[PDB]
Amino acid sequence: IGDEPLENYLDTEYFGTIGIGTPAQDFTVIFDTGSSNLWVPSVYCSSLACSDHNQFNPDDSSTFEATSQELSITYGTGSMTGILGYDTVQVGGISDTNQIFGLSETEPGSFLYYAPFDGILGLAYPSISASGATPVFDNLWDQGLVSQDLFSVYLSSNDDSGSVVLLGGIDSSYYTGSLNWVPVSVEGYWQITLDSITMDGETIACSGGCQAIVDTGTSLLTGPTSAIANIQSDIGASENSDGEMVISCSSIDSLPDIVFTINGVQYPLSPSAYILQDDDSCTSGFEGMDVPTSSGELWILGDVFIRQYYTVFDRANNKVGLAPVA
Amino acid sequence: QFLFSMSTGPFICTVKDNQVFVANLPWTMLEGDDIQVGKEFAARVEDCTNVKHDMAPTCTKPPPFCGPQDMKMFNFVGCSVLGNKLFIDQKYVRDLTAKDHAEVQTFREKIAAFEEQQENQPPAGGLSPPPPPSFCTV
Repeated sequence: IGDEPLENYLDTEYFGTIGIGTPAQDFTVIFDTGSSNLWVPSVYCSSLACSDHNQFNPDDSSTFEATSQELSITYGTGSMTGILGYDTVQVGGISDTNQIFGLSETEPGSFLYYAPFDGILGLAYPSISASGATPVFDNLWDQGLVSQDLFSVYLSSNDDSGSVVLLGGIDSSYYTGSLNWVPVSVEGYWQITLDSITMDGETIACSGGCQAIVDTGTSLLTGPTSAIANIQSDIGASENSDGEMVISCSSIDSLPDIVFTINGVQYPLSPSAYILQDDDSCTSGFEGMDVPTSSGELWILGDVFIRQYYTVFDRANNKVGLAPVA
Repeated sequence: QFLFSMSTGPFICTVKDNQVFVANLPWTMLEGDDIQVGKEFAARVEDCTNVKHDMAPTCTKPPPFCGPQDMKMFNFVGCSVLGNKLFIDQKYVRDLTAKDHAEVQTFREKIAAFEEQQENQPPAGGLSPPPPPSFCTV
């Protein structure tokens, strides 16, 4: 119990259901460990994506509390604007009272219009929360609604069901062996240090180490462009004049397990994981994009990675636990 | 992934042990003639929130030590600017110079161009998220 079931949309997005207001208005939101804010479309929104998604109506809630505090948030793939407000939020079988969240005014782009989810529930550290809004999880812990100051995440594969986020707890059943604890190098995103990225003992990228974040909100395993370029060349992934990274669907069954070394423990990612096989047309699972930070060039370990291991986010001792998916 | 934000007040203001917090950032410490006033405002907020369920400033009545109710706040990763103050790791560092401001405008300019690209893809010699302003680090 205390779990939040998540749907798997084409192994590209994982979202669960939450209720807001009294009585509850439901919305589907990505449980994004790559950010810290909670927001959903509202009757005040004017963007396209809002014409076809659930919209929060403050007047239908006997518990809502308005504010005139507006904010604008920008992510790696998009941005949004809104107004903050307070209400009770139903998530993971818990009743999160006095939770601040955003009622969107805009959220441009076709991506959102075609997206199968309504909003975003940020699971990262408060320091990266727009206008310092109290993140849902910090609110759960502050009001004693969770047994332990941590949460676990399991992401299904091959469009399967069963995906879930366990709030305030860890569940053995979802993993084999024991959890390897990794210290958080920088508190904001769930950041850790990547020792090395090497296949066949050969350092293909991130030499001498690099910074990385664990983000459920990202689908692919991205890394700085200059480095990813090699990655493609080192696996046989080529680009066509259509954009997509075309690569042999055969390579899957004959390539080396690219291994991410974290705190002295190797985490192998077979080409049967970093290769996106939709049809008889296969594509790479790596994406080039420079994400500059004061901590350097960031690498994002998305679902392509999380899918392989049950990940525990421990806010009690600031650590990330990892172990192969059961 | 979160990259940046900008927002306008009225920012939540709270006083604990004489320390003023705005947007959860240490804004200033109260001394002498404002210690009681601070306690008073803290009690006011409690009443507005828990009883009247009113968050507007008309109930709240935040005093001047809460900073201008119309100031801006920008959030970068591991770095933020509230009003004229710079905060690294949620800690006051100094007041923004005209150089720091210029750096903020530049950043806003690049983030604007980047979001345009991001939310309109049907990157190919494209744009990457801009780097955080220099003041955000040492």
